[PDB]
Amino acid sequence: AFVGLSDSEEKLVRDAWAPIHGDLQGTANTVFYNYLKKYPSNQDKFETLKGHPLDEVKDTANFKLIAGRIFTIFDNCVKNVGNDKGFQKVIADMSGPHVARPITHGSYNDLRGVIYDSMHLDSTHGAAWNKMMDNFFYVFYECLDGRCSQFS
Ligand code: HEM
Ligand SMILES: [Cl-]
Ligand SMILES: [Cl-]
Ligand SMILES: [Cl-]
Ligand SMILES: [Cl-]
Ligand SMILES: [Cl-]
Repeated sequence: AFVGLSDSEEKLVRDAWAPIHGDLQGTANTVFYNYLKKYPSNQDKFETLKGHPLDEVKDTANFKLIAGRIFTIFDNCVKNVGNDKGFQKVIADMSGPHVARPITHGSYNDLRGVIYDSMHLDSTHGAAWNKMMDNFFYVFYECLDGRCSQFS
């Protein structure tokens, strides 16, 4: 279920994200690369990347666009962390493009974990971050299951 964050938890999330917020595209490029490398089945899901070596596509425009758009969504979720409707809306809007797609929960969760590992958070900040991401996934998966308009 969706579980709101306190004012203090919101602050924790914003602080946890600040290093990424301040280097958003550069972090996105690295994290997205590490994700595709560690979990090689996922590159094929990206039609613009499909059929080429990872190391061939990593410094291309299409690759950086994809990495950037994932991170832009999380940056906006963080923006909206103190507004559950606003937060849900960011997710609602990005969910439609995924609904029809053959992407497993495993794949999305593997990406969440690459992000987590990259942030090297202490347990206090990690707890708050995971509250947010649990909300993120709750909303996203409700929307993938065709129960998106409950957030409207
Ligand atoms: C969970 C965090 C994710 C976020 C924030 C996110 C965000 C986005 C955004 C903003 C778009 C652009 C809308 C469009 O042009 O279609 C998009 C499209 C898409 N995403 Fe995601 N995404 C996530 C996870 C994933 C994962 C894990 C995969 C594949 C393993 C994936 C595969 C795709 C594909 C195939 C498209 C369609 C456009 C395209 O062909 O690339 N997404 N995503
Ligand atoms: Cl894999
Ligand atoms: Cl490869
Ligand atoms: Cl994506
Ligand atoms: Cl607000
Ligand atoms: Cl920390």
